[PDB]
Parts: sequence; structure tokens; C-alpha cells
Amino acid sequence: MAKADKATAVADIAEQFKASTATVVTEYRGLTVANLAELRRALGDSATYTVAKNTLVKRAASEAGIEGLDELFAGPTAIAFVKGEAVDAAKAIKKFAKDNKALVIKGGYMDGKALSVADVEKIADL
Amino acid sequence: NAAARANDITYNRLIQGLKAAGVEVDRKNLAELAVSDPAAFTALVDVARAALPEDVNAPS
Amino acid sequence: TANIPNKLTANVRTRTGKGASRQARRDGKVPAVLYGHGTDPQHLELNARDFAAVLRSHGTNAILTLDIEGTEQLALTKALDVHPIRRNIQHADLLVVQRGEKVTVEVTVLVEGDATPGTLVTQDANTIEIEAEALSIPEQLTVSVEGVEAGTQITAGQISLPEGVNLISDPELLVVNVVEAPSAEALEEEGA
Amino acid sequence: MLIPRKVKHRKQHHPEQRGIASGGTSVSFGDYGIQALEHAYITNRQIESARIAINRHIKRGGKVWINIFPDRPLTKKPAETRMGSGKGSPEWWVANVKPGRVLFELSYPDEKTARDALTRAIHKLPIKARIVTREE
Amino acid sequence: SRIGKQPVPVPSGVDVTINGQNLSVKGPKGTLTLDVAEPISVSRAEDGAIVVTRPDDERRSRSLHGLSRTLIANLVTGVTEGYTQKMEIFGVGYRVQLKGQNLEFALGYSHPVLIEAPEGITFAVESPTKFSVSGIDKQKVGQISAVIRRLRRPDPYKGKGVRYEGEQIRRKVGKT
Amino acid sequence: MKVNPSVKPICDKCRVIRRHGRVMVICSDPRHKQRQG
RNA sequence: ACCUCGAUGUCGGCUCGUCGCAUCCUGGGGCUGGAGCAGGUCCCAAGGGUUGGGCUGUUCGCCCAUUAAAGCGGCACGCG
RNA sequence: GCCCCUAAGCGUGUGCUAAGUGGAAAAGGAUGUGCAGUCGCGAAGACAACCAGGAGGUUGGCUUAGAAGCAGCCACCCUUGAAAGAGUGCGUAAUAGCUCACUGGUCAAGUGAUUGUGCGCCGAUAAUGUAGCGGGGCUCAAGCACACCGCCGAAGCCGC
Ligand SMILES: [Mg+2]
Ligand SMILES: [Mg+2]
Ligand SMILES: [Mg+2]
Ligand SMILES: [Mg+2]
Ligand SMILES: [Mg+2]
Ligand SMILES: [Mg+2]
Ligand SMILES: [Mg+2]
Ligand SMILES: [Mg+2]
Ligand SMILES: [Mg+2]
Ligand SMILES: [Mg+2]
Ligand SMILES: [Mg+2]
Ligand SMILES: [Mg+2]
Ligand SMILES: [Mg+2]
Ligand SMILES: [Mg+2]
Ligand SMILES: [Mg+2]
Ligand SMILES: [Mg+2]
Ligand SMILES: [Mg+2]
Ligand SMILES: [Mg+2]
Ligand SMILES: [Mg+2]
Ligand SMILES: [Mg+2]
Ligand SMILES: [Mg+2]
Ligand SMILES: [Mg+2]
Ligand SMILES: [Mg+2]
Ligand SMILES: [Mg+2]
Ligand SMILES: [Mg+2]
Ligand SMILES: [Mg+2]
Ligand SMILES: [Mg+2]
Ligand SMILES: [Mg+2]
Ligand SMILES: [Mg+2]
Ligand SMILES: [Mg+2]
Ligand SMILES: [Mg+2]
Ligand SMILES: [Mg+2]
Ligand SMILES: [Mg+2]
Ligand SMILES: [Mg+2]
Ligand SMILES: [Zn+2]
Repeated sequence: MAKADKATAVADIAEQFKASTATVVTEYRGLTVANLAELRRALGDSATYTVAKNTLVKRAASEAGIEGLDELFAGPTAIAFVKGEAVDAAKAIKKFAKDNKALVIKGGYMDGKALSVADVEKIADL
Repeated sequence: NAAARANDITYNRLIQGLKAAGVEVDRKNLAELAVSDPAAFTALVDVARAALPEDVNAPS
Repeated sequence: TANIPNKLTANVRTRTGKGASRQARRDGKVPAVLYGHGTDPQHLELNARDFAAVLRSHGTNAILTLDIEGTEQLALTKALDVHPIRRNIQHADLLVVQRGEKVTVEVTVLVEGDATPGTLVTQDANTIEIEAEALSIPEQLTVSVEGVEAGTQITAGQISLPEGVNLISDPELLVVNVVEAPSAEALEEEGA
Repeated sequence: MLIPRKVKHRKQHHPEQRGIASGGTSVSFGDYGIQALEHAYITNRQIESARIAINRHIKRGGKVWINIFPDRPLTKKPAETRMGSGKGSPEWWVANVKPGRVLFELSYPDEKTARDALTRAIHKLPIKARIVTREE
Repeated sequence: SRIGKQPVPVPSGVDVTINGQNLSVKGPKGTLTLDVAEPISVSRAEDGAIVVTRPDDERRSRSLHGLSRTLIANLVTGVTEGYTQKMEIFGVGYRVQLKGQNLEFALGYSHPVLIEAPEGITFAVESPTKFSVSGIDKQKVGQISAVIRRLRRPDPYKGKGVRYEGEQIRRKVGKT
Repeated sequence: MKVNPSVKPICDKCRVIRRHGRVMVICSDPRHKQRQG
């Protein structure tokens, strides 16, 4: 990719995060493309599922107060935006992870603060 | 050349210094002196080094 | 179509002749001559590396500015010589041109596209002569062919051209020719 | 197997092969060409083999230009013959090539197989040569 | 060079003594010594690291910097923990066993094959089909591994011979 | 051991190295190993 | 046609050897369209050996019977 | 020509050579080494490595007993998109698998390519005995490249 490509990727993530209500970052490692496509089709009704460079997302994160999650990108990171409500995609990711045993939820962002995996589970239950 | 190297100088440097000093003595007399008077060679090599310039690699 | 000038420094020649020119060439400077309608020809020396870089950057024809003892000249690279082996530069002819003049410019043309299985690509003419303004000289011309079949002779006059350019070459010139693909029988028959 | 149809005189002295080629120094029929480096005698059989090599690799597309023609003849007496007693019969026609002269010219879209086929031709010629493009 | 820029860590339970150009390593598994190339120097960082330095940017210094760094790192890590290489004896009628310090191989030969074990190396047999070698010096361990492996010629048809844990030999068959 | 003055990386993985002034190419493919000599 | 026409004796056979390795075996390796033997090819290697007969003046060559092979050449087409 | 056999610098200053190149030779081949001029990417983290992904229409049609991404011929189209190339191959009759291309995680700055160049290496095998620097020997050049200062050196020149 080119420098203009990195700039437009950062930009596109900026408007996507601004127009999304909340975001969650998960680990795609050990997940076959078949079940990834199945999960994307399942969550495509309301949410969206994509991936991006950790450093590119780090640079894009300087706009808002989401800078606290930069330490959480150590390791594979797949970012999902919940355009419709909050809990649907979180519950979908939780059930996918518990079914496949190979997906680990790094964390999520909501209410302006970074919260741990136990709090992710709690809010997904809520 | 033997006498010059005994007195710690090369043949070419000795001859060049001698020519610079303007001494017209010939190799016959230098050889007879080398057989004869190391005092004569001591004086001669001293004159040669005195007449030798500062730097030998100058563009001059 | 607008271009920007290329800046380079040059010095006037001290000695003239084959010996001096070849000595300068061994040093790494190319001799050049500057002549024009001003009735004042000049002979100068250029930097081979910078000149080759500019030639590569802006093609065969570029508009150049010459720095002669601080003086600014506007010139065009019109004729030149290249060594058959060392592929170096030995002489270039620079013609003084002011803004707002009509000049004769030879420009290279490129052909691109997708050909049908029975199409053979042929390019007989690769350089055409175009009259245009000094600052409006194009660097390359492109032509496109898609789905050509049978006789699809591409005429030089049929090529689309930008504004402000005149086709000096007669319309009878052909640039691209499309004919039927060859066969093994014809290939083995030719040359015997 | 390029041979002139007829020549006014059928035997010629040893050609001069001195100097740098002036004619045909720049390539302009197509896009790509080959330029030689040394003095040589390039024969019609060598031209035929090189052209066969170029077509044998380029296959369908493109076409070939040849800027030289082997019309200079050379004589040779058969072995077991005392030297002298007249000139020998001409055996192979040659084209004297001067340094920097363009030998073959190609016009094919893609650099990869264009340079590949030009190299294929290079490897069959007796002297060093280089690739040259239409751009100077 | 690039690795040589990274200093070699020194574990606590390892004693290192340096006297000029000769270097020695003291550890639980034994002692080892080596000599380093003249133009380059090595220093002991106070924080428990090995620093190797090259005087110039020339060919010999650039090459020898990384060599020295990696050799010292291998030496210290082998002296602290150690080295094991295990082999598999695959085939039919192939028998291996250990008596004393020597090793006896029934590799199909009409005569028995005996190999004398060098100093500073240990051997231990688990099954008549596979055994392992343990030692401190990568040089001697590799020497023994190669010597054992070169008893049998390569066999690309039936897999007869000796090989390491992960070594793979391509399979090929003939119709005739 | 194909001994010939010209040696090339026949496949994408053959590797050329230098030994005692003789450069030879080595590959896990057995025939791709040769010396130039 | 540069030495030899006020002389350099010629092919084969016998005896007598010598040298190089582009090696016939014996020796050590790489690869295979090398299941095993049995092969093919390339490298290193001159230590040693390298048939006897029928035919023809033969060299050469054909044929008969083994061995590991029945080498290529240079030495005034080795040596009156 | 100036290390010794042999008379003169084991001279001076700046660089190259590892091959005894110097001190026999080509086409061609090579991550040998020095110089100069480029462009791509690279702190928005390159290149290499070390975990995971590398499928759903899809077995794309003709061809065939056979054609499923990998005898062959045509677009060499398209979807999730991070990326799937009618697939660079070593894989099976044909499936199925090992992979790979581009991409994502940690480490943390150089990584590639042609371009013109000075030296180099292989390419290199014949016969009495080194026998292709004259020989010894020479890189701690006594080799090569460029400047400077000198000397030896004939029956040439000058002196009687
Ligand atoms: Mg002409
Ligand atoms: Mg040639
Ligand atoms: Mg005569
Ligand atoms: Mg005579
Ligand atoms: Mg007589
Ligand atoms: Mg006689
Ligand atoms: Mg006779
Ligand atoms: Mg041999
Ligand atoms: Mg053998
Ligand atoms: Mg073989
Ligand atoms: Mg032999
Ligand atoms: Mg012997
Ligand atoms: Mg008889
Ligand atoms: Mg002989
Ligand atoms: Mg005789
Ligand atoms: Mg003899
Ligand atoms: Mg004889
Ligand atoms: Mg003598
Ligand atoms: Mg002397
Ligand atoms: Mg010195
Ligand atoms: Mg000197
Ligand atoms: Mg220097
Ligand atoms: Mg050598
Ligand atoms: Mg030489
Ligand atoms: Mg050579
Ligand atoms: Mg080449
Ligand atoms: Mg992939
Ligand atoms: Mg399709
Ligand atoms: Mg097909
Ligand atoms: Mg270059
Ligand atoms: Mg000498
Ligand atoms: Mg003098
Ligand atoms: Mg005299
Ligand atoms: Mg006189
Ligand atoms: Zn290979």
C-alpha cells in the first residue's frame, strides 16, 4: 500500500468510529475463513467486522480519548463497530469465542473508558 | 654505498646532497677516502645532511 | 498541458577542439552549443549525470533553463549525439526559445490495449512531428485498441490530439497496423 | 538464409572493418532493439538462427525487423590444395557489422518476454551485445 | 553485526572470567574456554550483559562481531542448561544398545560396529529404536551426531538408516 | 554433481555460495546441487 | 618452404623402455526415469597392470577363447 | 631499472588487489571487493524471522475414461473483502492433503533493483624435470593506479 492509502485508511476508520456507537477489539488468530465469513454474515444485520494495522489504528486513535487502548493492541486485533445498539455484536463475539475456543476477546470501549475482559463479559450479559 | 649506509645515509641522498653543496669530488676519491678516512666521510655526510632541504617530497 | 522548466548550471568552454572536448568527456562533462535566432551562438559544458537524470525524468524533449555566469536563458533540447557503445552523451544542441513561439516537435507515441486472438500488433511509425507552444510540449502520446478485427489500420491523423497542437505530418501516415495473426506455414515459408 | 539475388561481381577483397558505425546507430522501426559492441563477421546462417530463436520464443504476437543483410561474400579453397593458383569459390555470405550497429528490432508489449527473447537472440550471436529501447 | 549490537545476557548462576583475549565460562555443567579474534574486543557490562565491540567498519570486524557474540551466547547458555540431540533408528533388524561408555550398533553389517565416546559427552538409550545424546559443547554434540549419521548411506526408497527427530527424506519408488 | 562453468539458480529456491574460490549452488532438490569447475 | 641434397637411412616385426592423463580395471564420492542385484552419467585419482592366437608385409582391421582390463597418445609416425 | 644474484629508493604521499592475480587466453557464470549516479519502500515500523488466515459460485467451459487451481486451449470474470493469482511448483489415475502469492501480530533500520566503472575468481587438460616473474623470494609488495624528489645505467654528450 501507499502513503495515500494509509492516510485514507486512517480517515475511513475515523468516520466509521465517529458514526459508530461503540467498538470492540478481538483476536482473529486461529479462526478459519469459513467461520469468519459465517460470523460476518451473522453480525452484518447491525454491526460490521473488519481488521486493521495496529499502528494505523493507534495513529487514528489520537483524535478521540480512545488512546487508552493502545496497550491492548499488543497481539492480533480485529475491530468491530456496533452501528445498531451495543450488546448484539458483543454477545455474538462471546458465543463465537466460546464455541470455537480459539478466539480471545482482548477488550472493548464504551462510555469513554477502557474496561477489562471481565467487564466485557458483564456488559455483554447486561 | 657501503660507506654511506655505515654512516646512516643512502647513496642517492648522499649524492644529491653533495651536488646541492656543490662539491665536485669524484667517486675515485670518495672510494679511496672510504678505504682511508672515516673522519673524511663523517665530515662529508655532515655537509650532505646540512645541505639537504627541509622536505624531500616538496613539489619544488 | 503545462510543463515546468528544469534548472541546471553550466559553464562556458575555455578551449575548442577535439582534444579539449575529449578531455572534458573523460573528466565527466558533456560539451554543448547554444545557438538561435539571437545571432549569438555560444558553446558551453554541462554535467553528464544531471543531464542524464533530467533526460530520464522528462523524456527526450524537455524545456530547460541555462545558468551562464548567473544569466538565465530559455532553451529547448533539439538535436543531440549519443555514443553507440557507452550510451553516454557527447553533444547536445540547445535552441533559444522565448515564450509564445511556434516550434517543430517530434514526440514518441505509445500503444496499449487488449488484442483478439486473431490480431497481430504492428507499429510502423513510432515518432511523429507536432507543432505546438514551447511550454505545451507533451512528453508521450497514447493510443488504445479494444476488440480490433481484420483490417483496423490506425491512422496518425485519426489519433486524438490535445488543444493548441498542429499535426505537421500529413494524414497519410500510419502509426499502428492490425492484420491477421501469422501461421506456421507462412512462418516457415518466409525467408526460404 | 539471406542471400542477395545477384551481385555485379561475385568476389570481393577483404573488407575494411575499422571505425565506429555511423549509419543505423539509433533504433526506430519499433520499440526495442539490440546493439552490438565489437567488430565481427556475422553470417547469414547466424542471422537465420537468431531470427528462428526470436520467433521460436515470441510465438504469436509481435514482429521482427532486421537492419543488416549478409551480402558480402568470402572465398575458401578446399583442403589438400596448394595455396595460390587463383581464388577459391565463395562458400558463405557475411554481413560485416561495426560496433554499436543495431542488429534486430522488436515491438512486443511486455518487457519481461521482450527482454527474454532479445537475450535468447544475444546468446546465439558470436559477439557481445546489449538491449536498447526506443527512449534514448 | 546486527545481532552483535544486542548484548548477551548473563544469568545469575554463571561465573565469567576474562583475562585479555582469552575467555572462560564457569557454570554448574562445567567449564569451557575459547579465544576470540585479535582486532575486536569484548567487555563485561556491569548490569550482567556481554558487550562485544569491533574497532572499525571493515569486513573482518563486521563479520567477527556477530560470530563472537553468538558463540559466547551459545557457550553461556549451554553451560547453564545444556544440550540434547535424539535420534531414531528406523528399519528392520536394526538394534542399538549401550554398554559402559561405548555404543554398539547392529546395523545389518556382518560385523558389530563400536564407537568410542569422546570426553565431555554422555549417551543414554531409551528404546532399542531411539536414543539420545546429552552434552555441553555444540561442537562435540554435532560432531557425534554427524559421525553416527554417516554410518549408513542415504536410502530414499525404504528409509533405512539413521536420522534426527525432524529430518525428512523424500520418498521415491521405481516401477521395475 | 553437474560440473559446468555456468551455474544458475534453477528453481526459485536453489542457493549460491562460495567455497575455496569455487562458487557452487545448493538446493534440497538433489540435482540442483552443482559446482562450477 | 626456415634448418639438413661435399648424405637427417624408410614402413612393419623382435628386444628394450620412458613420460602426460582426455582412465580399461582396481580406489573414494554426487545424481537417476538407481524395489535388490544388475546399471547409466559426472568428479577426484598415473601406484600397479593391461591376452594369446588364425588371416595378410602389414599399421589398421575381421574372427576364435578367457581375464580386471586387453587405454589413449608423446618420445626423428620411440628405438638398423 | 633501484630487495638479493647485479649498480642504483627493504624512497615519500594518496587508493586497489587475496588471487602468487602480478608472473599465458575467450564466450559465459557468480550475495568477491572499491567508487559514482538513481528510484521503490522505511519510525504512518521496511526487509527477514517467529502464531494465525489462506474458503464459499468454484469440480469455470472445450478436450477427454480422466481435467476437480496445478496435459493442453479462452475470459484469464466475479463475491465476502485483509487476500485468494483460472494459481510459481514439488502431490495423488481423478479426489483429498503439504504449500505459496497478497494480507494481519511481536521485534526493531536499513532493505532491493538494474546503471557506469578499477581490480579480481572460475571457465584452464600433454608428454625428459619445476619450466607460462630469469631465479631466490615478494602482500610487514620487492604488484598495480596517480603525483614528487633523487640515483644507477653505453663506445651517446662533456673534460684532458
Ligand atoms: Mg549511411
Ligand atoms: Mg556473441
Ligand atoms: Mg626453404
Ligand atoms: Mg640452412
Ligand atoms: Mg651418404
Ligand atoms: Mg636412424
Ligand atoms: Mg626405414
Ligand atoms: Mg582427470
Ligand atoms: Mg568406481
Ligand atoms: Mg551413472
Ligand atoms: Mg590413471
Ligand atoms: Mg607405485
Ligand atoms: Mg600372423
Ligand atoms: Mg613417447
Ligand atoms: Mg622411427
Ligand atoms: Mg617409444
Ligand atoms: Mg613412435
Ligand atoms: Mg647475473
Ligand atoms: Mg647493490
Ligand atoms: Mg617503503
Ligand atoms: Mg618509486
Ligand atoms: Mg594513499
Ligand atoms: Mg588460481
Ligand atoms: Mg601474469
Ligand atoms: Mg580471464
Ligand atoms: Mg552476463
Ligand atoms: Mg496467505
Ligand atoms: Mg469464476
Ligand atoms: Mg487446460
Ligand atoms: Mg553500477
Ligand atoms: Mg622480477
Ligand atoms: Mg644523474
Ligand atoms: Mg661511460
Ligand atoms: Mg663522440
Ligand atoms: Zn532448487
